[PDB]
Formats: sequence, structure tokens, C-alpha cells
Amino acid sequence: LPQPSLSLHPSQGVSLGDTVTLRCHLPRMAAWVQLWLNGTLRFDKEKDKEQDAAEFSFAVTNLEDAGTYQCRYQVSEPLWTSNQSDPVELVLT
Amino acid sequence: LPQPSLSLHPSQGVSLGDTVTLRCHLPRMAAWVQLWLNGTLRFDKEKDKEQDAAEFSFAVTNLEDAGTYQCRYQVSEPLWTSNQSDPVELVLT
Ligand SMILES: *[C@@H]1O[C@H](CO)[C@@H](O[C@H]2O[C@H](CO)[C@@H](O[C@@H]3O[C@H](CO)[C@@H](O)[C@H](O)[C@@H]3O)[C@H](O)[C@H]2NC(C)=O)[C@H](O)[C@H]1NC(C)=O
Ligand SMILES: *[C@@H]1O[C@H](CO)[C@@H](O[C@H]2O[C@H](CO)[C@@H](O[C@@H]3O[C@H](CO)[C@@H](O)[C@H](O)[C@@H]3O)[C@H](O)[C@H]2NC(C)=O)[C@H](O)[C@H]1NC(C)=O
Repeated sequence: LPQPSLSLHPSQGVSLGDTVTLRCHLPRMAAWVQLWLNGTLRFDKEKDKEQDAAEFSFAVTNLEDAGTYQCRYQVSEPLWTSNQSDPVELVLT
Repeated sequence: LPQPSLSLHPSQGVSLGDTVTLRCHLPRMAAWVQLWLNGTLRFDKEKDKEQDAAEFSFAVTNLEDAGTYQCRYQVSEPLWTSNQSDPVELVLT
């Protein structure tokens, strides 16, 4: 199970009220993709087999949105999970 | 996707230092099973297709172990998630 990689856009000068996109890149298999913040699961979503990535887009609405983002993915046939992606940091303001 | 159900043993007179088992009952399909505490993911693990349940057994090590436990399960073929189980409350002492 290949380690996913995570990108953040925008990554510089992000402020409250801005919308950010965390794009989790993984293989073209159907999978449940998770976004983790500070070592705790924040969001998950389905990624159809044909997609190259799952994207988590959200508004920055408070100071606790800052921190260390990672992504992980899982399949049930076989019963496998990836390791966490290398981290990407959301720094506010 | 049938809603899972969760049991807790022991459920009465539980104290710090005791070991509890949260047993998540679901169908005989291979699946990733999650244990959630107070609406945030705590643990996950694989459940082999032949198992009737995934069990999360852990020691009660602090007061923050108390609260509302639920379980959820997911498969990637098809890309489906259950709803949360009805809640079971761990009450300490
Ligand atoms: C993920 O970890 C982040 C990095 O530690 C953490 O970042 C921030 O969280 C706290 C809580 O909001 C901020 O501290 C507050 O700052 C305000 C303004 O000064 C104070 O009024 C308040 O009392 C408190 O000190 C930190 O400034 C901030 N740190 C950084 C680098 O942005 C996230 O909260 C955390 N997110 C989670 C766990 O969901
Ligand atoms: C999941 O929700 C639980 C129910 O709200 C929560 O329960 C408990 O959490 C707090 C934090 O430890 C306890 O309050 C503390 O009590 C000690 C002893 O009096 C104080 O010294 C301390 O300052 C603080 O008030 C609550 O007593 C307790 N409530 C119950 C019903 O057990 C869990 O913390 C929470 N678990 C999570 C989010 O991981």
C-alpha cells in the first residue's frame, strides 16, 4: 500500500475566512480517504477508483484550524490501510 | 449497509485501572471498524469477513475515557459507510 501525499493550496498568507484545499494523492483504486489534523481524524470521504486524489476543501473559520495535516487511505479488499502522508502545516495569517 | 450495534462489558462499577471491551457487531463482510468517543474517532481496526464483531479492549487510564461510545464500519467495494451505532455510555466509578 503506497504512502499517500498531501498538498495544501493556498499555503501562504492564509487567514480566517479563506477557503483551503487539502488534496490527497493516491493510486487509482476505490478507497476511503481520511484527513487528520494534529493526529486526530477530521474528515473522511470516498474516492472513486478513477480519481487521482480526494480533495478536502473547507473554509478556515477559527484559530484551531491551524496545525499539522496528514492523509491516510483504506480499502477492505484486501484489508489494508496506508501510513499517514508526510505532514503539511496550515499556518494562519 | 445495516447499522452496527455496540455493547460494553463491564458497564457497571467501572473504575480507573479496569479493562473494558467495546464489541461492535456487524455483518460477515470484511470491513474497517471504527470506535468513536464523544463524536471523534478513537480507534479503528480490521474485521476479517468471518468475524461477527470487532472488539476494542483497552484499559481505563484516565477520567477522559468516560463518555459516549459509538461504532461505524466501512467497505471500499462498494464504497459504503454505515451510520453510527446507537450510543453506549462509559460511566466511571
Ligand atoms: C492543532 O495544533 C495547532 C498548533 O499547536 C493549534 O494551533 C493554535 O491553537 C491555539 C488554540 O486556539 C492557539 O492559541 C490561542 O491563541 C489565541 C490568540 O492568541 C489566544 O487568545 C488563546 O487563548 C490561545 O492561546 C495558538 O495560537 C495556535 N497555534 C498556532 C501555531 O496557530 C490548533 O489549535 C490545533 N487544532 C486542533 C487540535 O484542532
Ligand atoms: C467525553 O465526554 C465525557 C462526558 O462529558 C467527558 O467526561 C469527563 O471529562 C472531564 C475532563 O476530565 C471531567 O471533569 C474533570 O473532573 C475532574 C474531577 O472532578 C476535575 O478535577 C477536572 O478539573 C474536570 O472538571 C468530568 O468529570 C467527566 N464527566 C463525566 C460524566 O465523566 C470526557 O472527558 C470526554 N472524553 C474525551 C473527549 O476524550
